[PDB]
Amino acid sequence: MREIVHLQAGQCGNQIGAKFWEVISDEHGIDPTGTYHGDSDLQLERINVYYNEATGGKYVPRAVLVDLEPGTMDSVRSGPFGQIFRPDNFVFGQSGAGNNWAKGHYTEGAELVDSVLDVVRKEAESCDCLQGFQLTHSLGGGTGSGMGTLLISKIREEYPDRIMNTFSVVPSPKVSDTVVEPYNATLSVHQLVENTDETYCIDNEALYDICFRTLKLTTPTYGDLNHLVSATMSGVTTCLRFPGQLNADLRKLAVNMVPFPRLHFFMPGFAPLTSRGSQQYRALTVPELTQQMFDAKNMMAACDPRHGRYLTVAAVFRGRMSMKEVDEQMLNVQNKNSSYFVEWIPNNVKTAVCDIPPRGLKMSATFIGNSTAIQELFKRISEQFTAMFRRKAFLHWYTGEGMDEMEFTEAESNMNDLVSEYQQYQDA
Amino acid sequence: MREIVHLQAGQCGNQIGAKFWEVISDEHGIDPTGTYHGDSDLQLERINVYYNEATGGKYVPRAVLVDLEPGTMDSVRSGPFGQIFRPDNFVFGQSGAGNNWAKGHYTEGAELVDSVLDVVRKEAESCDCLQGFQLTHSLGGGTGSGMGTLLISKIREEYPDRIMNTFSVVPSPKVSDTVVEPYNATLSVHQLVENTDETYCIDNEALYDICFRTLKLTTPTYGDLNHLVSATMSGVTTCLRFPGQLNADLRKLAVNMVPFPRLHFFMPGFAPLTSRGSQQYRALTVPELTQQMFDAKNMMAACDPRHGRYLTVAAVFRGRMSMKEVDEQMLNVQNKNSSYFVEWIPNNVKTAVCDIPPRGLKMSATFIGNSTAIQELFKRISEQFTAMFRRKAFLHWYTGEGMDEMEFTEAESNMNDLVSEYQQYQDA
Amino acid sequence: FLLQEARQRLNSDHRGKMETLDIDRGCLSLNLTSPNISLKINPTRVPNGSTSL
Amino acid sequence: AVCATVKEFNKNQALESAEKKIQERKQEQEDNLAEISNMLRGDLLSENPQQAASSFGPHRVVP
Amino acid sequence: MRECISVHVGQAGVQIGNACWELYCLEHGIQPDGQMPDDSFNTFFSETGAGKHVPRAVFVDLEPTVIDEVRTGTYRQLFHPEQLITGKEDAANNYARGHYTIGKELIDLVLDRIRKLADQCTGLQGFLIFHSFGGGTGSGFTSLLMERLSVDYGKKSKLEFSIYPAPQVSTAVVEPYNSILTTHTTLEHSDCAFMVDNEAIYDICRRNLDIERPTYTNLNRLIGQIVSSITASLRFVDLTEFQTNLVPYPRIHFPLATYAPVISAEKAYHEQLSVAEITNACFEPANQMVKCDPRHGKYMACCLLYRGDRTIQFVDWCPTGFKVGINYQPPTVVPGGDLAKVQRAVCMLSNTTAIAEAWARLDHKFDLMYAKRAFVHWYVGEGMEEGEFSEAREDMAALEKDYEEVGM
Ligand SMILES: Nc1nc2c(ncn2[C@@H]2O[C@H](COP(=O)(O)OP(=O)(O)OP(=O)(O)O)[C@@H](O)[C@H]2O)c(=O)[nH]1
Ligand SMILES: Nc1nc2c(ncn2[C@@H]2O[C@H](COP(=O)(O)OP(=O)(O)O)[C@@H](O)[C@H]2O)c(=O)[nH]1
Ligand SMILES: Nc1nc2c(ncn2[C@@H]2O[C@H](COP(=O)(O)OP(=O)(O)O)[C@@H](O)[C@H]2O)c(=O)[nH]1
Ligand SMILES: [Mg+2]
Repeated sequence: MREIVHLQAGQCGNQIGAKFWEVISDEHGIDPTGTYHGDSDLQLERINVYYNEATGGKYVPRAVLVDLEPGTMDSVRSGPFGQIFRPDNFVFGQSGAGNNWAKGHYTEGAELVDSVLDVVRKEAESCDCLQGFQLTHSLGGGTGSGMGTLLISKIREEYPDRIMNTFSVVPSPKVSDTVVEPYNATLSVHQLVENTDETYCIDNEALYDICFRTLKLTTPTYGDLNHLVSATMSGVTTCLRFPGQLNADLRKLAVNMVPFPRLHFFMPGFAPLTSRGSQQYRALTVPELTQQMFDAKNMMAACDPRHGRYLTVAAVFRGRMSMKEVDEQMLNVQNKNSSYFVEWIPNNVKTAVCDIPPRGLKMSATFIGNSTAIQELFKRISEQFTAMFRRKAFLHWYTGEGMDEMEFTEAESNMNDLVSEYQQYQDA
Repeated sequence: MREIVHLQAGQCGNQIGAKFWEVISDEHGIDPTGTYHGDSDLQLERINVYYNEATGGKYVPRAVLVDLEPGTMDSVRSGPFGQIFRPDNFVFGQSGAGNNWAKGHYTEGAELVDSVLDVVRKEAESCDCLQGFQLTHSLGGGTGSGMGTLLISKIREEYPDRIMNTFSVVPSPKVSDTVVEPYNATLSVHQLVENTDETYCIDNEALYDICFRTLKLTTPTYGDLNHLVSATMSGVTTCLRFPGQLNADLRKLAVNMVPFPRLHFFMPGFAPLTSRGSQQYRALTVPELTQQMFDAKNMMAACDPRHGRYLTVAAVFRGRMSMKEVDEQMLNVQNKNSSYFVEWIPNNVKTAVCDIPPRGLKMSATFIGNSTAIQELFKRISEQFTAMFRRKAFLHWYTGEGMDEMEFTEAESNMNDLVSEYQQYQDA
Repeated sequence: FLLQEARQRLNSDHRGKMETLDIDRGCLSLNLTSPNISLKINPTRVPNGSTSL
Repeated sequence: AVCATVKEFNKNQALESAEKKIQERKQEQEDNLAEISNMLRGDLLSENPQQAASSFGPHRVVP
Repeated sequence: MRECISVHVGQAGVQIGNACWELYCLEHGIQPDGQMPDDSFNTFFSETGAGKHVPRAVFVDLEPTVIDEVRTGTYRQLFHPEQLITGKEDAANNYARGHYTIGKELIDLVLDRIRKLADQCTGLQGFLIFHSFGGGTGSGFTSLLMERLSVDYGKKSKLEFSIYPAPQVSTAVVEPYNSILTTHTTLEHSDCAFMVDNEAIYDICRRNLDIERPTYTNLNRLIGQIVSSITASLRFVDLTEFQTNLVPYPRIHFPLATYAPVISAEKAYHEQLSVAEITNACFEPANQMVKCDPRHGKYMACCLLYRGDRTIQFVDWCPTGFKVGINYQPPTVVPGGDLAKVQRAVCMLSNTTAIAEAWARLDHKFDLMYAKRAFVHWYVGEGMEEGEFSEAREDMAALEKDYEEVGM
């Protein structure tokens, strides 16, 4: 009875969601038709957090799949799990955003939000007590960033006391594949600071780094980077569905890592990620989960936490483990490091223990760390936004949609001050 | 309870320390795949000194292999016992040191030093109570000695209360397979002075005298020399792994033999080394172990203690044997000789008895001695450094890497005082 | 090759079941007048290798 | 006598607690084997190309 | 006619009450179905005319997923189905949510079921409230419960068993704000609050018993043993004489707890457990249940509950400081539990001056956060004014000077 509505936009948000739902359905014993084929009773007990019961024992997800072109709605529909989605929930337009923010926010996406808000008002009335929403989108595109941050601004005026997570794929300076990347990324970080409650930052050059040096994959596709993200996406909602010795809502994680209302950009991590050659060497205990969780080779964002203080830290464990050993390793990582942790917060790490491990593992964990090393992520964008805009490199696409030049000036000082806001706790 | 984190550096450092692990694993009954197949419980009760636990009853060593070229990190993996190591602990660069001490200290080995202090801290902060590290390296190469002193210079500062033992292979007096040897060894012995608790001195020429004259082999090899080093490495650290009638840790030998903090260069040896043919005549008693520790032909350094004085002497006995008959022989050699012992220490010998013998032997013995005849080693390195450095021979291969000429001039005068330090404990 | 490996394991399982059938039949065959009743060293103890039902 | 039977009960309880500890350690090793066997059989680490097969037909693939 | 209504608020309360009620079922003949296969159960159980025995407890939470396990567990048939009260959304480590916004949806239901339970009992001693300082519901709804129980149930005894926050380990960031804002509003509304923290019980389960890596159940069982030793003289002293003999001044109601033999069955064979041994082991600082030390303070009162068969320095004004009670039933072993079977035990409840360092550390950490105004927007936006931080801090300043003043 704490339901979660999934919202997913763009090609990036529809190919993450095709793999996230492929992970949850294994976790609850749902085949690609929709019938429960499982071997427990805990799986059927709280399936209503994500699944809507149909007639005949079928379960369909509570997801809305939006896009501005019809090309990515067919590869989703032709995957292994593409026949569980309710066919009305696909909302797709017939002219793309074209890597343009303004068409996504003013011209094409503005004629589509009123045909999406009808859909999400249908899955917000099937819930006896709705917990909150979720968006997966890419900040480097045109319909993940224009329409996606247009939906959040229209959701948050209609359900203003709920929880609105995002899973942002922030652009990387090295792995980049669009010339006009920093215009959309600057004008969307301005749109996330005053309309989300939590925002996990993901860079694609940090998921390639994990798939090259830890899992040692030969050719990681996007299907192996969507599996890395989707293991954290179900690691933060895992006490809403399975019991434990010390639970954690999504609201309880909002309380403990947001000390001030504009500081909610995190960096996720997932603990037992290992190769296939190093599988018989690994010893499978709780101190090995804690050593890898805090590793700076392991964060899903491309910024190093050795360059700043840790404001607050989370940990969401799974499995059957000991509450002494869980609680003595958070104290242990906190007393050696005197100046990696902020001084006016005496205890920084919040722990929770669920009791049911992922399908095929003994135990697992998850990390949601709030750092003042996240403000270097917004300065590589702000050194490339101002290199182009000082000569007006590409503006005639953007101006000719009803958009003014002054929005490129108010979205400079509104991100130049968040860097200074994270800076004032970097040093007292 | 008393852990040792093994380090090893270079082609010399890995071909020594891959045979040492085959020695230890058959001292504890570990098969080539890693599992335990033994017929005692003294083989297993103190195995946590060296072996991390893995899953399924499998034990992996606490060793970190550093190198600067990937060719000698595949002969190690393809040996007999090469599959027991965790594959992450293999560290290798892509471009060699090139027998250049500057290239491994300043240029190539200053970016690899940051990538191995992640490995050595994951293995140091996973111990219940860390006793102290090790090193195995050579002062003639580039990655054993350039980077290999950069490690000790760095992890003395982070861990200044623990033990830092080293097993140097300092350059040989007669045989010399590198022209640019004396710039390597002169610039490295200054870094050994300040940052090291104990240092042994092993000459590869004096390993060749044993394996021909005494052991009487037709063909010696660099496995019959790496068996002699590893049979001394095991003797110093066997009262940590096996019970005795009198114990001796790694501290209790450094407490007794190092009076003044600049004087920690020792002279190993090993007593029962006998041939096939002469075995019928040899191998008799305990007076035939004190006869052959102290024989001046058996020293593992090519410097003779008849030239000077034993500051302090040590002996670690292995085998279940008489606490009287051990103590009567050390009284016997301390009293017959007068000018081989310093005047201001009247009990120069420390003794230890370990019960469980080496593999295949019924009794054995091990030696450490500390001499003011070890300062004839540095008067022969400095006769061939300032021979070359007077007319500035190979100077561009070091100055163009980022050094200067007065880093040379201090490093000779940081050896021409330790020579004249030992010359004042020569006569009171 | 896989069928050979499976036959190996089934043969070992059959071997174990016949030998404990022998032991159980002997234990039932003992009575109040056997000459091998001998008040042994330690009953009610469980050996080191002991699985459950 | 009452002290004798309390001490006998304590000794017996020590035997059952030790056997329970041995049993749970062996069950932990069994779960470790299931861990590593399922993770090696998993398609993410096996990289079998059959995951690119599509429900539309055997000629098209999933991008 | 000697009943005790138990109230279990929070996940800590429910998971402790599971172990307590298993022990209470097993001490008498009660099966987990509810049938016996004598009337001494009447202090804890009610006898329906259909043969069934129903406990006198109320389980409260704002989250359903820790009471649903009680509803689907082994003890499913024992509990009355509406003695277990659940909300929909929890308090989320927020004293304001647990006091003002969410707890007001459940306070009337809890008071209704408490009134229905208290009408059965002829002679009711008092209530027992099990809660944790750190959580949301156990810090907000518990304080709201005592505030709305003081005006409704007279001068009845209101005993509290609390999980006080441990000196160096905790499972939350926002814990000191809760741990001060609940003490400020339960200072005048309580009679006796025995405080045990999880860190000292971890130390005892590691040291006395040989359980390295324990979980919460090995702690809940020892808490259940202490509650049974407190209430055992009703079944086989009272609850009423505790508040007279432990609380001199009406703001210093914070005693401590100890159980004397907590030993394993492989070391109960090696030793005597005579009355002198267990009495000496009560007063040892390694065996206390709060990580503190009464050598560095002054004793004020002691109550010694025996069950079965110049270092200690007192204050100037209390020379005697001893209440002694004796019961005859030895403690009962549960299967699967870790303590031995013993003939004698002692539980000591001691009021001491050496708890001043706990309030000094709590005030230090509250100051460390609140001087830079961290986490305040959550507490302000949920129907709670900002100035309550200032009043709670100056009130606990008065409490520290009280602990110094009585000692001087
Ligand atoms: N001794 C003991 N302590 C427990 C147990 N369960 C939870 N705790 C304590 O509970 C504290 C965490 O707060 P909780 O009580 O779990 O949370 P809550 O009171 O339900 O508040 P909300 O989560 O907001 O609903 C931890 O500090 C633990 O010390 C238990 O079974 N035994
Ligand atoms: N991590 C991840 N990134 C993706 C995936 N698919 C696309 N992307 C990235 O998304 C960016 C393009 O975003 P896109 O969806 O095309 O935005 P749109 O044009 O507005 O739809 C590129 O940088 C891609 O690398 C995916 O499955 N996983
Ligand atoms: N004892 C021993 N000495 C060696 C071995 N290999 C090389 N050496 C000596 O070590 C010196 C060369 O150092 P090396 O390890 O080859 O250089 P590096 O690889 O850059 O560290 C020469 O003086 C060699 O004689 C070996 O296997 N055992
Ligand atoms: Mg709770």
